[PDB]
Amino acid sequence: TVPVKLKPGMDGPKVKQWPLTEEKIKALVEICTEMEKEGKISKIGPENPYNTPVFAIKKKDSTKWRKLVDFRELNKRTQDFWPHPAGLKKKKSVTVLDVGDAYFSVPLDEDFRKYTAFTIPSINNKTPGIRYQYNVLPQGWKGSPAIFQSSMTKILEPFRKQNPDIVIYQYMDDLYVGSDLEIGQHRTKIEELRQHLLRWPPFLWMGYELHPDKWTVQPIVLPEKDSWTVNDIQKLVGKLNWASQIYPGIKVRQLCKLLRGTKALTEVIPLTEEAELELAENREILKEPVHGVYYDPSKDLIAEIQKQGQGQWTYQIYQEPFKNLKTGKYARTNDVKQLTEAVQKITTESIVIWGKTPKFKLPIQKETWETWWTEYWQATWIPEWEFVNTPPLVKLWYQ
Amino acid sequence: PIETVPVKLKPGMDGPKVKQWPLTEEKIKALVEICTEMEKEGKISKIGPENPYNTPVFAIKDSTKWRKLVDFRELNKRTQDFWEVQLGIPHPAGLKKKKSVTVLDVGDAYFSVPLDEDFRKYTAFTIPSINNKRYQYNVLPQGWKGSPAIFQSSMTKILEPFRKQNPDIVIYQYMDDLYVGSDLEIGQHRTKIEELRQHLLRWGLTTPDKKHQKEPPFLWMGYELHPDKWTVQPIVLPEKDSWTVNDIQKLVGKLNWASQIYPGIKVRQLCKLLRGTKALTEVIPLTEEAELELAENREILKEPVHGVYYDPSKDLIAEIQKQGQGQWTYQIYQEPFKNLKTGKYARMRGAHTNDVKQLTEAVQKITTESIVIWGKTPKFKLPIQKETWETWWTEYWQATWIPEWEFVNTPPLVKLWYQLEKEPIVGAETFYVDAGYVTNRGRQKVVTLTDTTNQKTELQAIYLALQDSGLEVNIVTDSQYALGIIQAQPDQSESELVNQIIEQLIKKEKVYLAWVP
Ligand SMILES: CCOc1ccnc(CCNC(=S)Nc2ccc(C)cn2)c1F
Repeated sequence: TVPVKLKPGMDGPKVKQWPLTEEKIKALVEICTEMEKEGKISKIGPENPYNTPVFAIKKKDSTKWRKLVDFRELNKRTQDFWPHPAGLKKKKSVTVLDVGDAYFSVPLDEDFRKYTAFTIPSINNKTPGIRYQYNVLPQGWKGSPAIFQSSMTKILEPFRKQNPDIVIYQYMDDLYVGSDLEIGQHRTKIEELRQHLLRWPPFLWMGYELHPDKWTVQPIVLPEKDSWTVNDIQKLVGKLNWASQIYPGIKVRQLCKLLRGTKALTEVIPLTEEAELELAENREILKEPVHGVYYDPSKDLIAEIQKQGQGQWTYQIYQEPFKNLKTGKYARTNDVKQLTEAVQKITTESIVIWGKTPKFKLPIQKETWETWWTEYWQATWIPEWEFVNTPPLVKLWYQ
Repeated sequence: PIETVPVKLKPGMDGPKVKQWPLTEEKIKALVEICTEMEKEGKISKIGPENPYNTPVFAIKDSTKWRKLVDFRELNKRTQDFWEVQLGIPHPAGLKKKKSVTVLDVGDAYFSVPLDEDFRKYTAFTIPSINNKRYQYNVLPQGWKGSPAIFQSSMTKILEPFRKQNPDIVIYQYMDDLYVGSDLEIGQHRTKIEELRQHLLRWGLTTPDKKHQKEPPFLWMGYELHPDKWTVQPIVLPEKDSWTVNDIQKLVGKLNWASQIYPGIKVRQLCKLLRGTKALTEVIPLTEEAELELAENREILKEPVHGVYYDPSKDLIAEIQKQGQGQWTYQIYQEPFKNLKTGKYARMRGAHTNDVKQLTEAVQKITTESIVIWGKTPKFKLPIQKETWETWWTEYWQATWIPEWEFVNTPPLVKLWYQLEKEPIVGAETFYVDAGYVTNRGRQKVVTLTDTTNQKTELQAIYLALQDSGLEVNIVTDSQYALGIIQAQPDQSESELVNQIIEQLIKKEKVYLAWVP
């Protein structure tokens, strides 16, 4: 076993376990009991004061429960280890695979075990709770894929040469398999991969392929109206003015003249010649993303989501305010289910594109998210997230 | 017998070296008797002067003899943290009913459990000799940081077995007590209780005999528990004409506790008495409404009400009612009107809100509470109609989700009092506000304000506009703040200004509000 260690000075996570439903608890008890019998994990004494929250989640189209451990805190404190194929995104179709189970064949550093302590909670506190710690590389821990890389490299050696036409990327417990073959000749190459891996892995995301060339970006778009009322224009100026921040070439001087004096909101205004040309020019400037926005690896990726209504959502991934790296839409469930699907989708994208998860800003009350997010979550990683209250104006300027 | 838990001192630190303070000869005598005794029972052991560690001891006096009290403050400060013992207690509504119930006191618990051999050296203490010219512990010492944790951890393994051969019996450990409940018939039950005691005994653990045990019903954390029902212990509402801030606070306190079962308890009036109070001992005269409240609480409190237990076979049903502005009451039952537990939610999240948000939030609070006690969410009965909810839902920017729920026609029904137009109104006057306004129809007003705040000035504008405008009115504002607040369609606020606006808003037939930079 490799002697993993925490970042200098840091101690182990002592993270509070969010309460669970009798339903998830049961699953987690069945699962863990099985993991115990196979020595994957072990019961622990009161001399271990660490703790990582655990959750049970449903495997999409599988009927079986999955144990999802939230090692976000541990990971942040796990020493760094000392690459991303910009080609993967270029591929036409990519299938994600859950190679998490590989880890179970590698013992974990004996002195690091205690930090992976986690707890299966109980109803109404009728009993202290089952406490356990990992003996092997645990799924979801930043350390596993690293300590297993070498072995994972060797095991991918053949397929890698037998099919240098498909790119294979690994991120945590997931394998990202990209290709340009045909959806039929592709699913076959993925399967051969599966059979291969079985030699020494469920599909994730519907078993389905993402299709990563179409990841479209999204412009700011101005209304296209027949007649323009004072209101319309006002709103138009407002939006433009905002976008004025990013794209400096935007002008409103000519539109604003149509709004001189205090007219009635519904009064239809004919746009002068000057104005009409200013609009169209503004329109041209908006058809493409502001130039000069580059991804900086040394900076965090932030994803911010807004609720639009009717099952429609908008998001923006950036590193510096206004400097957007990507923007999109997501449409239908129920508010939460959707937001969790959107999150999982935007994450996957970030992973495929920049090889890392973004920090989310979610428009929802913490207590509510904590309550149902695990009901629809299916990914094996867990992004970091904070909770917010989006302004009526920001949303009023997207989609 | 029972396995040892590895203990260690915090990183970098070393055992305690605290000099033993002066002990009278009479005490010095009392200890040597006590300790010499504990050396015979294996609990402690004389050591060689190689051990530079020491923790001060002192004797305390309900007979003529004394008892040894070891001060472990230092050791504790130097000893590693442990997995903290359970902080929370099971709420009765989360228990099932039971035929027999017994509580077993576990004497000298910590005294029967081994202490990590490598750690004992640190528990060294000294007993001064009176002659003018040292031990360590071999078990869990009283007053040591890690004893409540290791003791529990032990008893659990100790119980694990007897727990598997008796899946029908239910055991709950709380400190040094062992509450056991079952559905065996009286005889069999007491007999099992007897086996338990042996099992606990085989590990030197000793308990009280049937005659000296505690049996239902019994208090416990301010509750009054029976094998078939539960409630709260007798709450006495003082009778007097001179109340101090303290009394009022304590009462309010007692009143709150009671509402987890007594529905209808009210404290609004009592609690207004505390406004601007200058001293805990200040006497506040009871106003008429406070007196009316007190008396009403007295009534409710005179004839007790119990809660029934949880029957996992049936569903959990939750019903909520609006008992005043910002006040909600709820009850969770399984059999119609046979309460497991009730409660009231008064929490306001944010300075402004409407009944739809509050309700929803109370729902979330209730859902959370239920998952913790029963491990499932109840099916809700809400005084709100599907459409009303849905209408506010989509129009709100935040996301939320209410589990299974069904409209219950039980006034008052929650509704939205007004809805901002989705588009400007034709023929409705247009007001441009900035403290004053200007309309398209030429009218205008400007007022001066003393004692204000930029953003309050903003709401003021809008206010004026609403006042002087007709039944329909368009309003254009520069304030994104004012926009924000009104957009959220609040029906209740901390501020009176927002509250006046809301009133105005309710009277209109159509209001359109826009923002411009
Ligand atoms: C004083 C309450 O004691 C207990 C607290 C927590 N758990 C238990 C064991 C399980 N008991 C159950 S599920 N039911 C139950 C019913 C009535 C009474 C008076 C005590 N316990 C207890 F007996």
